[PDB]
Amino acid sequence: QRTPKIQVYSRHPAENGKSNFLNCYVSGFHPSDIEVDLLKNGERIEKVEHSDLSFSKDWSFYLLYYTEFTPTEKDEYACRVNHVTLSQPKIVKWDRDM
Amino acid sequence: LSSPVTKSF
Amino acid sequence: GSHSMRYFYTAMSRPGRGEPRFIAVGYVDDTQFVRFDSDAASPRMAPRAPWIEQEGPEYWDGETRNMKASAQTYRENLRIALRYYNQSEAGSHIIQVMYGCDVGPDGRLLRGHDQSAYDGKDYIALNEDLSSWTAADTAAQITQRKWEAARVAEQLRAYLEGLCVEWLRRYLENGKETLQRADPPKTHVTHHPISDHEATLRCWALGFYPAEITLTWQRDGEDQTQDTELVETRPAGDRTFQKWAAVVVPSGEEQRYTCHVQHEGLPKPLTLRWE
Amino acid sequence: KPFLSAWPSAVVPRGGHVTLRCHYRHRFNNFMLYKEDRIHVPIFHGRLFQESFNMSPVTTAHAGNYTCRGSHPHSPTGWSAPSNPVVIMVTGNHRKPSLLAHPGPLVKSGERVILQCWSDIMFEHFFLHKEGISKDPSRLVGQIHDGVSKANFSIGPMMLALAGTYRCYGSVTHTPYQLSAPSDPLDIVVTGPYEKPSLSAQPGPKVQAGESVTLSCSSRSSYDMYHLSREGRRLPAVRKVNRTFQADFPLGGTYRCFGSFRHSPYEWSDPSDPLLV
Ligand SMILES: *[C@@H]1O[C@H](CO)[C@@H](O)[C@H](O)[C@H]1NC(C)=O
Ligand SMILES: *[C@@H]1O[C@H](CO)[C@@H](O)[C@H](O)[C@H]1NC(C)=O
Ligand SMILES: *[C@@H]1O[C@H](CO)[C@@H](O)[C@H](O)[C@H]1NC(C)=O
Repeated sequence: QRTPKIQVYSRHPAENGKSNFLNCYVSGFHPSDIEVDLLKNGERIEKVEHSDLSFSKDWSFYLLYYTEFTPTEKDEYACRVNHVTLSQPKIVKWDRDM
Repeated sequence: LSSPVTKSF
Repeated sequence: GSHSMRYFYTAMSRPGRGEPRFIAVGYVDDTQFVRFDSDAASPRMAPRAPWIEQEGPEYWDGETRNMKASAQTYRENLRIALRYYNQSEAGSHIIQVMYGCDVGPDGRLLRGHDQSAYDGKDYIALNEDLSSWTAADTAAQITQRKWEAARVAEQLRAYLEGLCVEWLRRYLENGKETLQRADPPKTHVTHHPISDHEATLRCWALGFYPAEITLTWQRDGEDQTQDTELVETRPAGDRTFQKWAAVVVPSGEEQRYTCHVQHEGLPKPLTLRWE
Repeated sequence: KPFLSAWPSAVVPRGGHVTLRCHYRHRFNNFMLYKEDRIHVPIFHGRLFQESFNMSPVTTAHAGNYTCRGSHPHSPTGWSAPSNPVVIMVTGNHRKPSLLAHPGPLVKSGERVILQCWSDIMFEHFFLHKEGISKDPSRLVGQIHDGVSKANFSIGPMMLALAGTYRCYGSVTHTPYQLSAPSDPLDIVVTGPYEKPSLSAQPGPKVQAGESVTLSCSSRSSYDMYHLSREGRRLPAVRKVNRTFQADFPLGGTYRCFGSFRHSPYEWSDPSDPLLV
C-alpha cells in the first residue's frame, strides 16, 4: 500500500483573465482505486477529464486530471484526493508559484 | 503493436 | 535513436464493486498512443496520439482481438494467483505487466523487457538474454516452470526481435515531427521570500519534450545536490512536460547561485541567474 | 448507476444461500430492490436494505430478475438510476439432464469442443454453467427431437479460462428462473501447449497373470504431478539424478500420461506417445 503524491498546477504561466488548463497530477500510489476532484471555491467542477491509468517502474500508479479554467484572484482552485491509504481526503490548493 | 504471446500463470 | 516502446497492462479484481477490469496502454517514449479498457460497452483498442489515428481498420481489429484475449487471460490469472497465494475471493488484487523494446539510432534492437508484478511486488521477469526467467517467490516459481514447459520465452523473444521493433520503427516514422523533434524547455528563475534572511530561488523548465531533463543549482560552481528541492517531472497535458528545482538561499547571495539546465532540445546547456 | 452482484454465485440450489450486494457511491449502504416487471414497485412492500440482502435458505420464491436503486438524496427522486440486472436462478426443481462432451473432455489448446445437454423431460431452455464464484451461465433453446430435448453448447478456442467443471440445467416454460437439479459434472481439460512427457514400462509392456508392472512417466520439464490415463490415476513427481522428473504407477489397455503443475488441476500437457499394455 502506497500513498499518492499530488501536484496542482497550470498548463501555462498563470495570467488572470486568460484561458488555461488546470492539472491535478497524482502519482506513486497503490492500489489503483482512487478518487480525484477538482474544486472551485470548495465545490467540484464537472467537465473534468482524466488520462488513462498507467504506472511507473516501481509499479506505482499515476493519473492526470484536468479541466479548462480561467484564473482570477477571487476564485480559489484546489484538488481533493481520497485513497485507501488516506484516513481523510487530502486537499491541495493551487499556487501559481508551485 | 502488442504481444500475441499468451502468458497464462 | 534512442527510442522505446512499452505496453502497460493492469488487471484488477474487485468483488462486490464491479467485474474484473483490464486496462492496457501503449507508449512510444514518453508519449501514449493507444489504450484499451474492458469496462466500456464494446471495448476497443483506441488511439491516443494523432499520428496513429490514420492507421487502418485492420490494425484496430487485430489489436482489439489481441486485447480481448489478453483481458480473458489476465482475469483467469487473477483466479490462479488467488489459488497460488491461498487468498480469499473477497479481496481486491492487482496484476501489472510491462513489456517492450528499446532500439538505437539505426532502429536495431538494443533491449527487450517483460516484467510482471502481483499486488505491487515484483512477480516474474524475463532476463536480458530473453531466454530465461527470474522469479521472486514460490508461486512465481510455479509460473516459471509452466512458462519453461510452454516455451514462452522463445515466442516472446520472437515478438521482441521482430514485430515490436518493426512497428516501433513505423511509429517513429508516423509521428517523426512530434516524437523525434525534441522540444526545448522555456526556462526562467523566480524569487520567493521565506524569512527576511532567507529566500527561495526556483528554476522553472516548461513545455519540454521528451521528459528527461537535468536541472541543477550551483553555488559558485558546486552542485547543491543534497540541498535542492527537486519536484517530480509532471505532464502539462499537451504531451509536453514541466519541472522545477528550488534552492533555499541566504538573502544577499542570489548572485552566487546559477541554474544549469540540460535537455536534448538545447544546442548548448543553459545557465540562468535571477535578477 | 449502482453495481449489483450476487455472492458467491447467481446460480444457487434450493436450501443454499446467496447474498445480493448493491454498491453505490462507495457504499453498500442503502438500497431498494425490484423484480423484472414491477420495475418501480419495490419488493417486500418497499423494504430498505441497510445491509447486503442475505437469502438463506434459498427458496424458489427468491428466483427472479433483480435490479437495485441506491439512496441518493438531493436528486430527482431521491433514488439513483437502475443498476445492472442480476438473475437469481434456483436449481433443484426437476430431474437432472445429461451432459456429454464431443469428441471428449480432453480438449487440445486452441481447438473446440461441443458440450451436449439432453433430457427425457421437455425442457424449454438449457443452461451451461462452469463451477466457480462470479460466473454467468449460457442459455440455449431446447430442440425437441425423437422424444428428447437437447442443446449443443460450443466451447472454444480452448484456453485455460474455459477449462473446468461444467454442469447443465434445464428449465420448463413457466418457471424460467427455476432450474432442474445439476447434471453429473463434466471435467473439461485443456491439454498443452506444455511439452509431452515420455511413457515407459517396468520391466515392460508385456505382462502375464503373476507379476507386477509399473508405468514410468518421465520429463525434463518440472511437472509437479503425473496423470495416467487408459483408453476408456494421479501421482506426485520425483526429481531424478539426471534432472528428470518421473512418476511410477504400480498396476491391459492403451495408456498415455499427462504432466501437470500444482494449483492447476484442469490444465495438462500434450499427451505422451501411446503405450499399450
Ligand atoms: C433482466 O431485466 C432487464 C430489465 O429489467 C432486461 O433487460 C433483461 O433482459 C432481464 N434479463 C433476463 C435474463 O430476463
Ligand atoms: C451436436 O453435437 C454432437 C457432435 O457434434 C452430435 O449430437 C451432433 O452431430 C451435433 N449437432 C450439430 C453439429 O448440429
Ligand atoms: C533418468 O533416470 C532414470 C533412472 O531412474 C531412467 O530410467 C531414465 O531413462 C533417465 N532419463 C533420461 C532422459 O535419461
